[PDB]
Amino acid sequence: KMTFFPYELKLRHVFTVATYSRTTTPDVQVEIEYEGVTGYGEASMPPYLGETVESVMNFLKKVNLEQFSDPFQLEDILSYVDSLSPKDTAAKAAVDIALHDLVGKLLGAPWYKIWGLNKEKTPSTTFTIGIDTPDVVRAKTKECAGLFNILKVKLGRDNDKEMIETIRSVTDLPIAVDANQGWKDRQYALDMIHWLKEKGIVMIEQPMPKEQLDDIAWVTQQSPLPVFADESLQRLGDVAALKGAFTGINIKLMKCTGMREAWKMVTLAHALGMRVMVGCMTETSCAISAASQFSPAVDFADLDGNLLISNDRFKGVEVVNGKITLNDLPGIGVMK
Amino acid sequence: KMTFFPYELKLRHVFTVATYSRTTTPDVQVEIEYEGVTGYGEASMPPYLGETVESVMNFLKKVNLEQFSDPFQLEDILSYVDSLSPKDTAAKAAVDIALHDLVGKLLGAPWYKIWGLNKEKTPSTTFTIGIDTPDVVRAKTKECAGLFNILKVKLGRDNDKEMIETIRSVTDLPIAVDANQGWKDRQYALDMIHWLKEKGIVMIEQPMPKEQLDDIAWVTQQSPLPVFADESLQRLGDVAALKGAFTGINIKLMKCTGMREAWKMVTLAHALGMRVMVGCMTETSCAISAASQFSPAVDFADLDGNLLISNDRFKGVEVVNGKITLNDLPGIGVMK
Ligand SMILES: [Mg+2]
Ligand SMILES: [Mg+2]
Repeated sequence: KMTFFPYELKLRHVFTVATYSRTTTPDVQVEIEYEGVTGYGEASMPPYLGETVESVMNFLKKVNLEQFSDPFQLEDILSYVDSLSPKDTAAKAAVDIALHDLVGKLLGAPWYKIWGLNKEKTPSTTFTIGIDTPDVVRAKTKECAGLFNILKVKLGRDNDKEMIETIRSVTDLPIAVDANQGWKDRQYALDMIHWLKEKGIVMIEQPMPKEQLDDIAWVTQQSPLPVFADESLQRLGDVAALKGAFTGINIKLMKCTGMREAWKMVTLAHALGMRVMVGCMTETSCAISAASQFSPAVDFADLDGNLLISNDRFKGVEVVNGKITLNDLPGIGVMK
Repeated sequence: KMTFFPYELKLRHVFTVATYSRTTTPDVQVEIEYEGVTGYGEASMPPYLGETVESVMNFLKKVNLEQFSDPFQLEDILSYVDSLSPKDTAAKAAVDIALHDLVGKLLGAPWYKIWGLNKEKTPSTTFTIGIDTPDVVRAKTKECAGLFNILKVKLGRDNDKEMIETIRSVTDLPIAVDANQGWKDRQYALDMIHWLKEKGIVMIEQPMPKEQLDDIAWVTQQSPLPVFADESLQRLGDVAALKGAFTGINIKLMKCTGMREAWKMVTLAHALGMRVMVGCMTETSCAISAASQFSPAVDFADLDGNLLISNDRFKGVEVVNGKITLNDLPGIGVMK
């Protein structure tokens, strides 16, 4: 039995993505009950990604899980779920996450264990230093520069260099940058990458628009830093085409339809010699913990979504010594 | 605690591969015990594949699993096992199979369930009609045709057409052919595929030598039947290079190091738009059942290895209505 309801996330501070800022995030919480056991799922919908409370609720209303007598047949169930519409990946991810939580609970094990991973190999998660006045930047950098091992900075703006210089003036932590399709000029992108490398940046994400794949490959082939694809891909079927253009791929549950496809993407990327990183949207600990289950296999992780909201409903993965830390709870590892 | 010992397989009848006939098959049985639970593994060594009792025993003697306190860390354990030598894939597969059996038993579930597959989607397994005099061929065909839904014929000989005609004169069952790199001329191979198609053959396996991948792609691109690669690949790292040249790939545990890599190969092939089939060597029900755990994901299956030996040590997957049939036993699904 699947039930679901809207649960708007309240952000602690203004959150900015490219040219979009917000203080809330539409979200739908999902639950799947089977023989007294309940699996928790979630759909998070950053406005610019094209899904809404209406689209997600409408999609979930099309899903009939009652006709399935065995929660363990995830291949069949999720194939059916995917067939209900061409996209709606966040809505589909919510069903996938709840099903994995349910199945893990039925098996009495966390997915990192079912997948055969070593939880001690979880990565450090980045935490973002937001754009603001040089004084506010140095302040916030200092405030969190003590809990994390790596910092994230979103570039592609107008004061990128000043921002990096400001941050680097009060901390020596490595920095991961996400240009989010911000650099349209190929030479600028490469020149900036070399400058960032000199400033201690250790990874760059989506330097240019996804439409300029040839330019991206040109940059990556000469880049001293690993270049990860984000906006350039969404699902499993988008991975292969990026080989040779990117060093690795970024996987997000809300973009790929959940844990099952996410794990297939990790397998595919690796089998193809590409690296993998995992990201997130502003989410409750439900989706964050779910994604964390395969973090022992990634090179980089931006899994701080729940720290950005003031109304988390679950206690799941925690950040210890700046490291994503999985508990021993079965399923996706959360307690309501 | 891992223990192992030689267990030569006794074949029910002379078994031939190309021009090589034999009546026995070197094999090593493996057992991994953990807190009172035992996982069963197996390595099968057809002589022409490069491994021997000596090589397998010597490899296994190098494996130290006692240093690992958690059998669930398959990623780490099998990475370590693979690092011990360049090849020895059958010896490595034995460790992998025993570990999966153990983990499945500890979880209380069979791997087809852990992987999220529907056991009702298991395929029909082929059974081979051996090359012999027309009288023997007709007799042997009539004797087994009633138990199987599809028959296998090993072509690439000097009497291929007569063989197919002889068999087709007593049965209307679909036939899967394995040319075993027997056809050196792409034109001859293509014409043969067209001829076989009219004769009710539904699939072609390794039509030409692996050294002639260019000619193979030429034939496959204009073939009316799916063409599967066998000798053209061994492990996960060999799959991608076959895209566009083959319709699908054939996976065998003794060639790919076991279940974990096999499952990754299924993911990779499918993600790349390729089909998958699974095969086997003459083996006990241990290795046959292990491979059967992912059979619900394959298009074709040649999983009759245990039926060819007279000294099977386990009761596992069975053939019912010509279909591979998985039981509900945990791990790889066998009873000693
Ligand atoms: Mg990004
Ligand atoms: Mg073959």
